[PDB]
This record gives sequence, C-alpha cells and structure tokens, in this order.
Amino acid sequence: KDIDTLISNNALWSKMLVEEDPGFFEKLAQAQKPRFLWIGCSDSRVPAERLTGLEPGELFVHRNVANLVIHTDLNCLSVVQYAVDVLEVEHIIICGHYGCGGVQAAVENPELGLINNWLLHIRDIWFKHSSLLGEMPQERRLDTLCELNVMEQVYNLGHSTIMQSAWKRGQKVTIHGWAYGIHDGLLRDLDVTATNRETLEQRYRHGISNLKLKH
Amino acid sequence: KDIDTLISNNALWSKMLVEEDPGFFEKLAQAQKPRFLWIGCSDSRVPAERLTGLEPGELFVHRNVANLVIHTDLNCLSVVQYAVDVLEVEHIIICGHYGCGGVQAAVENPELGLINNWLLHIRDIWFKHSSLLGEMPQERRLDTLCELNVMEQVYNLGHSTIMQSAWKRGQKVTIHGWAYGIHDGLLRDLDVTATNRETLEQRYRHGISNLKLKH
Amino acid sequence: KDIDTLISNNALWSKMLVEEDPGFFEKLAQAQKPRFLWIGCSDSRVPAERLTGLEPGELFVHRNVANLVIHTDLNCLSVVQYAVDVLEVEHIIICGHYGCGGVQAAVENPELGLINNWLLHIRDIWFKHSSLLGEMPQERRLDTLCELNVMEQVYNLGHSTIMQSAWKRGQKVTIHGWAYGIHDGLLRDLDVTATNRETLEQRYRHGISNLKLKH
Amino acid sequence: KDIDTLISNNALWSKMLVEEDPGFFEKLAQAQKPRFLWIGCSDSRVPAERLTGLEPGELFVHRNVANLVIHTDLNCLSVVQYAVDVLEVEHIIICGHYGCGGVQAAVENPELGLINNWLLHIRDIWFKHSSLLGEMPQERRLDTLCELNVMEQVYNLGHSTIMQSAWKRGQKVTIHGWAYGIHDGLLRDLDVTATNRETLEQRYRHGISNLKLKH
Ligand SMILES: [Zn+2]
Ligand SMILES: [Zn+2]
Ligand SMILES: [Zn+2]
Ligand SMILES: [Zn+2]
Repeated sequence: KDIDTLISNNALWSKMLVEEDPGFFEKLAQAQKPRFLWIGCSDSRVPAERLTGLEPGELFVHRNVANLVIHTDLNCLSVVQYAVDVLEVEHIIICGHYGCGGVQAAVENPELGLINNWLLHIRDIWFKHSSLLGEMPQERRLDTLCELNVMEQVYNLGHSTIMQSAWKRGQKVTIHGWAYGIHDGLLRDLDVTATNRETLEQRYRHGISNLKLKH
Repeated sequence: KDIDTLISNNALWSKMLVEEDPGFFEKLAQAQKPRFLWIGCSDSRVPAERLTGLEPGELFVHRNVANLVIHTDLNCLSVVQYAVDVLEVEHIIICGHYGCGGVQAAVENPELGLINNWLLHIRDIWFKHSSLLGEMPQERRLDTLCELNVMEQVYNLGHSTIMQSAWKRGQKVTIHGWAYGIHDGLLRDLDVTATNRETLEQRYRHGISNLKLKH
Repeated sequence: KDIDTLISNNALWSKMLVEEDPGFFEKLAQAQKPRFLWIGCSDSRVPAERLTGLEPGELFVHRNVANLVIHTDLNCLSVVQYAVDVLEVEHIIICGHYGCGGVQAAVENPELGLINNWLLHIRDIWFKHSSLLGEMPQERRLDTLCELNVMEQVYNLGHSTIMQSAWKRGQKVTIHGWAYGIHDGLLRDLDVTATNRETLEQRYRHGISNLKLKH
Repeated sequence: KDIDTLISNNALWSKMLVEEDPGFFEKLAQAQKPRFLWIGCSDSRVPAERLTGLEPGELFVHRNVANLVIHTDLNCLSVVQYAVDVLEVEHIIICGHYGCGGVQAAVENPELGLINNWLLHIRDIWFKHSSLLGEMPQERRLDTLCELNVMEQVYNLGHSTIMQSAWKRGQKVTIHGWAYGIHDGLLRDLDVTATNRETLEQRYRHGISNLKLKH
C-alpha cells in the first residue's frame, strides 16, 4: 500500500458507494450532530466505528498517545468543551487497549525522546497504584495498568472545569471507561461510568475497589 | 443507539469475526507497525480506514478540532515525534474536509467559549490569505479556507524540529495535504507533498500559486 | 556568585530589613492584591519592579521566552485568567526589549532544539509584517520586530476568550504594549493600549500605522 | 500608582542611574549570559533579585501560578531547554512560598474557572502525600504542601528529557528547591538539590524522609 494505491482505492470506493449505499452520503449531511465523543489511543488497532457499530458522524473523535486526558492539555480539552457545550454530546468514551505501545514505553522506559515527557503522566499513575499492583501477579500487571490509566483519565475528565460546570448546569452527560484487546476485539466496561460529580467519585472508588478486591 | 446497544453489537461483531475474518485478529499482532500517520479533524465524518482502504494498524492517528498542527501543541507533536522517530512511519497525512464545523466557527465567530481560543489559529490563516480569497468568488471561499488550513498545517509540520531534524538525519518521510467532502467522499490531493525541507517550501508555494492561478 | 553566596546574602539581607524597612514585611501581608499583571521575557534584563518603581505585590508576573501570548498556551492563559477574573487586576502590561535573545534566534534561525518550535510563533509575525519591514532600513528592523511582537501579543491577548468575556461583562481592564532597551532602561509605550474590543482593533491598527507612517 | 505614574517614575529612574550606577547599563551588555534559571510563582511577593542579591542578567526567569513544572507544559519546558542547552545555566532554582494563593486555591477549591484545571496538578500532589500530612498537625499542613509542591516540581524537572539528556551528556547542572515566607523573606533550602539522575532520586527521597521524620 503506497500513496497512488490509496488514491486509486479511494476513487473506486467512492464510485461503488452508489451501488452499496448512496445514502451513506445523505445520512451525513442530515443531520448530523454526533451523540458520542470517543477519546482513544493513536495506536487505533481497531477503529471505534467497527468496535461499536456506530455510523460515522454519530461520533466525534480524539486520539492521542495512550488516550490521556491531561489536566492542562488544551488540545484534548478543546475537543471536550466543543463536544459537550456546542455539540451537546450525551456520552463520552475513553477507550484504552491491552498491549498499548505507550503504556508499554512508560513502563519499560526507553530513551525515545520527546514522547517520554508525555509518558511521565503514565508513570505517575503506575506509582499511584503501586501497592494495588504489588498485591497481584506480574503476568496481570501491564494490562491492569491499562485499565488504571483509562480509569484515571475518566477521573481527570470529570474533574475538568468543563465537566464540573456542565454537570452543575444540569446538562446530561455520562462518562465511560472502556478497554479492549486484539485477541478478540471485545470491549470491557471498566465500571467507572459517571453521570455527575457524585457518581464520578463513587465509581472511581468502586472500580479501584474491584481491582483491589479481585486481587 | 444507546450504550447497551454498542456493548451488545460489539459482542456479536466480535463473535462473527470468526466467520468473516479470523485473521483480522492475527494481522494485527503480526507485526504491526503502521507505515502512515493520519492527522484529522475530530468531526471524522468519514473514517480514514474507509476513505483510504488501509487496514487498521497500517495507521496511526491524531484527531483534533480542524486538524491543526500548532507550533507549540505538545499533544499533536508528541504523536508526530513517536510516529516519525520510533515507529518510523514513511508517510504523514493531514486531511481536512469541506464543511468542517471548526473552520466554520472560526469564520462565523460565535461565542462558543474555550474552543474559540483554539480557532484563533484558523482566523490567523484566513487573514494571512485575505488577498488571495478576495480575488475569488464568495461561493468558493469557505472550501478554499479548508484547503488553505490543511496546506498551512502541512507547512507547520515540516517546520517542526521533529521533521527538520528527521529530514537532515536522512530519514525517509513524506508529508501530504488532502481534503474531502461528503458529497462524494473523494480525496483531493492539495499538491503540498514534501519529501524534504526544499520540497516543503517549493510545494507550499506551488499550491498557493495554483489557488492564486486558478483564481 | 555561587549558591552558598546567595543563601548567605539572603540571610543578611533579611536581617538588615529591620533597619532599612521593617514594613516591607507588613505592606505585603496587608493587603496585598496586585493591580497589574506583567507579561515579560525570561531574559529579564531589567526587573519590572525597578523599571516601573512598583512595590512587589502590586505586581503579578508571567515570563516566557520573548514574552509571547500564544492563543492556546494554557500556562500563560491560566495566569491571565486568574489575574483578570480572580485578582481583578486593572491593567496588564506586555513588555518586550530590544536585543531580545529569542526574537534574535527566530530571525538568525540556528538549530537550538526544542525552543525553535516556540520561536516559530515569532517567525510567523516577521512574515506577517514583511512588507512593512521591507519599506524601512535594515539597521531599524530587528528592534521594529520587537515592537511588532509585543504589539501582536497585545492583539492576541485582547482576543482571548478571557479578555473578550471580561470586557463584555463590564470589567475594567486595560492592555498595554511596552518595550525598553538596556542603553537607557527607558520604556517606550507602543500606543496599542486597549480598554475594550473596539479600542483593541483601533489601536492595533493605529500603531501598525505609525510604523508604516514613520517608515 | 496609575500608568502615567510608572512612565514618569521610569523616566526619572533612568536619568538618575547616571549618578547612582551608570555601569548598570554596561554590566548588562557585557556579557551577559545568566548562570541561573529561576522558576517561581506569578505571585512574586519578593523578587528573586532582592531575595538573592543577584544582579539582573545573572538570572533567567519563569513564573507561572504556583511555580509548577508540568511534564507536558511546553512553555515552561521551552524556557528550561533554552536555559540549559543554549545559555548553559549552571543552576536552576524552583522557589515556592508560604501563603501561595494558588496552593491555597487548590486546597480550599473554589470555582474560579479556567485556572482550576491548572490547580488540579496541585491537588494530585496533596493526594500523593496524604498519609504524610495526616501524621502532622493541621496548623503545619498548608505550608508543608508548599514544600511538597516545590519538591515535586524539582522531581518533575529532573525527569524531563531535557535534564535527563543533559546529565547523561556530561553537562554540569544542579537543581534546587527553595521556599520563603514574607514573615522574614528568608530562604529555606528544601534539601532536594540534584546534580544528576542518581542524586535526584536520593534527595527526592531524602527530603520526603525529613518531613516524614520530623513529623
Ligand atoms: Zn496504544
Ligand atoms: Zn471538521
Ligand atoms: Zn528576551
Ligand atoms: Zn504563589
């Protein structure tokens, strides 16, 4: 697959929509405000459209390395704020994945250059849950660190002024923390779903509980 | 489409892969370093996998509002640096789209809150090409502003220390500026493709030329 | 001057305040909300307290390389927002300086590494005012580029959602663009002072006018 | 103190340098690369020149709200990188202060708007040292949280790719964590001084030890 290839395939794909689905065109222009925001990893091993079944333009998308929501990341925050305040998305989904190359680089910690700074946000979390991970077998640790990372970005997100003020306003917005692996492509809801500031706290704690309970 | 729905569809989608394509699983785990980085808009009216035909994990993805590459955006830059220096992607693609909601909000300029700051980076460009746009008909202006925005983010990207140092190192990396609309889903190469620092300049100018030539 | 030196001098400085000015202590604790925000360059060849005469804690301070106010710089913006919305500063001052090492590095353009990305925000401005600079003698260009940079950060600042919403709210806040050199330490008001959205535009244009008028 | 006032005082201050210190001018132009970087709080209750005794232009300065060094803060990082790689500063100093308005707002947690996001980086630390603070009296907690914040930004800073790569290169750079209050203006070295990656770890731990030892 080189460039002339994708250009060629595009043209033909576009022609053949006429016989497969012309309305694919017309579903998009009518309406189409998306109802969901998806925050994912740039690894994007499986595309959210395919995972979920959603048509495109029911979705609004942010993808950074390891699907982080840093407190002061104006890029990601700008996506969220537009999504919540302007497109009035009903749900937001942070999806991680087992085998995440950036979760991995945080842990193994090679000298990769500029990215290592971004990954320090992951090592912070790994530290934060040291004890928890200590009490479980090493085989299960990396993947648990994926689940913890999602869960923490869910926590971060509900703490943003954007979400705080939206919930207090009476806007109906729910946050989710999912993960999947490429062994099956099967979603695992991490149980951190947050419909307000109270449930954000409860369910943050609940889910950390269930990792510290099961292990 | 509510949440229980996507969870349900996911499970069934995942089961049915066994009969449609079990290898979908095994193509991913072997290898799979992606060869392409895609920078797009969070609007994501058409997913890059579908536009292009690429399998997932031939792609690495960044999506922000109006597919900007701001000089000092550590989020987007962190994606690029990992992509170029660590995954050694061969190509990078910045894809815009006609009807881009954020290109639109820059122009019409409503009070949307936090996002307006991000969109100031677009109004800067619109100003920069005032004369050029002045010499063409108003019907063609918004869409031309999409093309200009892509083209400028291509210019920005080749100016990043990351790209500058990669090209000087002898790494083989090419930048593209595409756009598409949902009228047909058909890609338009904007002709700004840059294989080094010399071609970045030539083709930046070349493409601005062809807008100022055709109009 | 090594470390033991500053620690030693500090102790003695602190003791000797008793005889020079004990109230220096008590002016600070009462009140002291500052009335001015100062955005400067990290070069800080002359400290704002000394330039201006202000007591400390009449001032609130941000210093980055070449005193930029980037649209999406959450650090600088966070300073401004707290200053304007919480401390209710009455004035904000962006001060540049002739001989600014970072204005210089933008122009001469050496490979310095990470910083070069930040300085691209300066080369953008230098481009924006190419014609203007072209019509004047080269001897006067670098220093004029300092004045232009200040002036543009003043323009940027009044365009921030923070300032836009503050002015529309009825809050009384004025923006200034100053510069000085170390030949005399003498301030030059660049005439871009902005008490609202209307005066921001007028005086942006006014001052660019006077550079394009005088030259 | 209004604007005409500072302009007037400036002019007169500048004239009167001739009789107080004309060389103040000529010390600056010769050389003057600074040997120290100072990272402080925008509160800037006491200016570093006065605290320390340093002449201006022995210093290079960054001031944000509560003197944070966030992993992904390109503004602050850009200052550090230029300072360390280009000006070859020998020392870097992070100075906090007791009574810090932003440390305070993190704790009390009022709805101040945009700034609250920046302050989440402080509440993270406060959490991180919950136990430690729990074992001491409440009267001593806020001020201890200042010391912890400095100490953590010192830790963050030595973890930046910039510092990591500089130390490994053989560059001679030392990090300090100081604090002061306006009761006396007296510096307290927090004992986190780091001359390399090994001493960064030792002394991070050492200093946390001495808070957990003394209390
Ligand atoms: Zn990943
Ligand atoms: Zn768009
Ligand atoms: Zn400077
Ligand atoms: Zn403070």
